[PDB]
Amino acid sequence: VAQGPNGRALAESMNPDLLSAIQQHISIERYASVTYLAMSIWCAERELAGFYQFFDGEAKDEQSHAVHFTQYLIARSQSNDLQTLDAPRQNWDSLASLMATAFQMEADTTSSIQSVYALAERNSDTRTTVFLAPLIEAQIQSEDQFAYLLGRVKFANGDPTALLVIDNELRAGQTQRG
Amino acid sequence: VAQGPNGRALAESMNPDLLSAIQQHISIERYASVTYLAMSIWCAERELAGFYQFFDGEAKDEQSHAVHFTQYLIARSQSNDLQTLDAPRQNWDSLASLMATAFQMEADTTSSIQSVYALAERNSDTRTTVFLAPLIEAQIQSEDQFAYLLGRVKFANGDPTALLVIDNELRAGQTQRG
Amino acid sequence: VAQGPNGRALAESMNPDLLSAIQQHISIERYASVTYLAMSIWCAERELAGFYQFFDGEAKDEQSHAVHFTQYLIARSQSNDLQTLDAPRQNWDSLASLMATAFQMEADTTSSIQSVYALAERNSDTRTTVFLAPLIEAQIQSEDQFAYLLGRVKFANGDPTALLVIDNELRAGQTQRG
Amino acid sequence: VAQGPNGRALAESMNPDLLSAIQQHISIERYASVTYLAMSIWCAERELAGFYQFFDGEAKDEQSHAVHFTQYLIARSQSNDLQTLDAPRQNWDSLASLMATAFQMEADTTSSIQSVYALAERNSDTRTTVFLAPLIEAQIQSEDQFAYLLGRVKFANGDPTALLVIDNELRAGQTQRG
Ligand SMILES: [Cl-]
Ligand SMILES: [Cl-]
Ligand SMILES: [Cl-]
Ligand SMILES: [Cl-]
Ligand SMILES: [Fe+3]
Ligand SMILES: [Fe+3]
Ligand SMILES: [Fe+3]
Ligand SMILES: [Fe+3]
Ligand SMILES: [Fe+3]
Ligand SMILES: [Fe+3]
Ligand SMILES: [Fe+3]
Ligand SMILES: [Fe+3]
Repeated sequence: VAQGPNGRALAESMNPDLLSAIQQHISIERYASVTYLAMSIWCAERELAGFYQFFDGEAKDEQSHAVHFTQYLIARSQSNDLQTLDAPRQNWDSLASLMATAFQMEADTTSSIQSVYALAERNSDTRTTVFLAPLIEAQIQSEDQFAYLLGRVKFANGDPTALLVIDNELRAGQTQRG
Repeated sequence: VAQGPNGRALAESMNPDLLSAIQQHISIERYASVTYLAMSIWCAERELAGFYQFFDGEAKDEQSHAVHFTQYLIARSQSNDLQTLDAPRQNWDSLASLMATAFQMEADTTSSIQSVYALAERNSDTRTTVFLAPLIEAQIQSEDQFAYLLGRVKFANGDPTALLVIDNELRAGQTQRG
Repeated sequence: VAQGPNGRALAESMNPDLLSAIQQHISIERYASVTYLAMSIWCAERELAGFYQFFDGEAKDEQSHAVHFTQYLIARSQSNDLQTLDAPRQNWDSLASLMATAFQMEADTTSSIQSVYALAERNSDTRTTVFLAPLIEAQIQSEDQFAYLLGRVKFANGDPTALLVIDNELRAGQTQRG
Repeated sequence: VAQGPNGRALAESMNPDLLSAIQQHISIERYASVTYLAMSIWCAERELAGFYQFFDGEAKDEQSHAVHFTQYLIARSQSNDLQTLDAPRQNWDSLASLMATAFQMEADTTSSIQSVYALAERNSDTRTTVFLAPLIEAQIQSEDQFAYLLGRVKFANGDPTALLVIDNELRAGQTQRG
């Protein structure tokens, strides 16, 4: 039995380029987490308590997703490399602009997973493509959800009354089409 | 004992014109079903999740109504003839215009039942007039319901804020006067 | 953020050939649904009440599968295009011949999904291949189930007594190997 | 306030021809009851215990239907006239022949109600047409049920094994398509 780079027994070696791609994807999820924290704060500063609660939860969930990837590297006997985390964006001119950034961040998270998937496919690392499939499935639902929240906020057309109604929906947990 | 056209024992023969009228009415209900599916999709595309849920349910209910008619033909030992189904309308300029089409479709469904009823009356097929009576009763309630939804949406006068409030009513199941 | 063809925020563009393939596959599932309805009627006309109940349920389930695909297109910000639906086959000389058509229809449904899968793979649309995987898994179970029902009916060798016994199995919900 | 022929206060006079038609229809239902009793006995004599139990129940139900009509005449302040009851048929060469007689008797019961309905319509006695409508509705279900039992017995094609299986269905209460 051989030992992997993190010292555990090695079931199958992993290409270094794929390892680097997974490590950078963990950074993407960690950055999405702190971005959602920054969004939760922006919303709290404007008394949008439902949006604040929603994004506070999204920040915790994104961190959980990042940790899920760290556990996969442990399972593959690969080293983790927790990286420097950039400061998030913290200023937006409107809730609609913030929700646009949130949607783009969710789509960019999926793009990063897709890139890891394609590299695993090129390397015939089917443990990794199988591992990623349910995460891509979850990303489809998150993209559908964030397109719903963004589109509903844009429908409000900047009317505070409509934005208060949507804020109360989010506080109640009404956060997707259902 | 004689055998009916579908091969079962025949309680009483049915005029071929009335049979054709029932078969075409089944098509009307099947078409209403796919129209409500198209409406549910249009609403989902615009994040009107309550209207989407409402019309998704109406599509299933209209299909159930169609199947109820197929069972009546079986009970009368008559052949069914499931027909080609036209593509539904799929584009509307506004929720108010969609709800107008929905109301007209419900009224047109009743008109079709009324036409079958009148033909059964002319043929003294009292099994069929008796069978249709509770369906007409249900259509009165559906017309009242769709006049309520259409009128409430028109009252909103295209204001997104009012339409979000009504959307949330429908998501909660608040879909008639009560 | 860009807008997709159905107007929602677009996470990732979809090749038009793949969109057309998904739209036509929705038609395949809708056609399977109305075919199972026609089969349920054929069975009811011959007092095969268990087969009638089974196919009545299969018709509703196939429609649900079609709607599941419409929701995926909404999630991808793609337009749906609900198509004209052909009339189903409605005449069979025997239950064995009907079950053969049912099996072939289930296998043909899988073939259609496989074709969409292959096209998504060629386009590196991993959202779609991931989305389709559990549906293919479900199709394996449906093919196993319909091979079981067809084979059990063929084992009966046209004996009414054996067909009544199997009919009662289906009424009781005994519809697969288990 | 006027008094009706049975001595009670009279809400609305009834044409004597319609009264006679209702009184003779009560005889039709009473005769159906004793016919089902005779059928239950024929089945018991051949150890078809499920068919015996089914027809024993049908005899009681048909009597209840007859009494329901006697109550309507009381409600209309009309006299009842309980008539001589013919002896039922008691001999059949086969279960299939008995079930054919049973189906014809059910259809003949509906025909009798239809004839009363048509006469009430000609006399504009809308109390009576309204009273009869749910009874015609129930007759549609009974005709569907007896076409199912007759057709299933004919499918057996005289095989004792198949007839034992159907007999056990009836004992279990499995008496319609469901
Ligand atoms: Cl805004
Ligand atoms: Cl509107
Ligand atoms: Cl067969
Ligand atoms: Cl027989
Ligand atoms: Fe994530
Ligand atoms: Fe995310
Ligand atoms: Fe309807
Ligand atoms: Fe309707
Ligand atoms: Fe399917
Ligand atoms: Fe299928
Ligand atoms: Fe009766
Ligand atoms: Fe009867």
